[PDB]
Parts: sequence; C-alpha cells; structure tokens
Amino acid sequence: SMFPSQDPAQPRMPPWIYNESLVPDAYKKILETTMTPTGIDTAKLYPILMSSGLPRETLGQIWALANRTTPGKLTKEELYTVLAMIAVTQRGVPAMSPDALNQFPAAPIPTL
Repeated sequence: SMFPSQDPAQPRMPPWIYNESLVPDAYKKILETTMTPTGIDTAKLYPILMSSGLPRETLGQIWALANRTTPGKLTKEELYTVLAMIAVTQRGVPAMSPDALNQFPAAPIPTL
C-alpha cells in the first residue's frame, strides 16, 4: 500500500486515514447512526456504541484521539480514525498507540 520514504514534509500516517479517494460505508452508516446533515455528532454515538458493549469512556476518548486535534471538529479523515478505533475496540483490541494502527494493513469497520 504505502512504503517509507524520507520526505521532510509528507506525513507517514496510516494510508486509509487520509485516503480521500473514497468514503467508507462505515461513515455513511454513521450518518444514519449518529451523524447529522450538519456533520459529526458524538451525542448519539455514546448510547449506541455503549449499547454495542463499548465504554462511554473509551468512546469519548476515541472521538478525541483524532491525530492531534482533540478540540477540533472531526473531519471525514478524522472520522476514519474514530471508526477504525471503534472497530478494533469491539474486536477486543484497545487503542494504545498510533503504532497499533500501523499494524493494521487495512482498517476494520465498526459493527452496529
């Protein structure tokens, strides 16, 4: 997918996060799920995911761990960061570091 090259400007983050070429079904799903016509809405994300068996603690953290824009409005790519960490959490894999996202060739879709 992506190999490492010493470019002193290019980010070396997970390929699937910044792939703006296609938007995931998980995202359009999330529109139906918790999102609004006005964009991201964690408000519904809490009860649904906590009902999915996920912690309202981790759920809030997951919204907030958007690269390094915690108080920032989640953009589509940042919403890939949330989707994937939710997916891995459901799979019993906690979010420990960006290195762990690096270990996934492909990002899972959250089951809801």
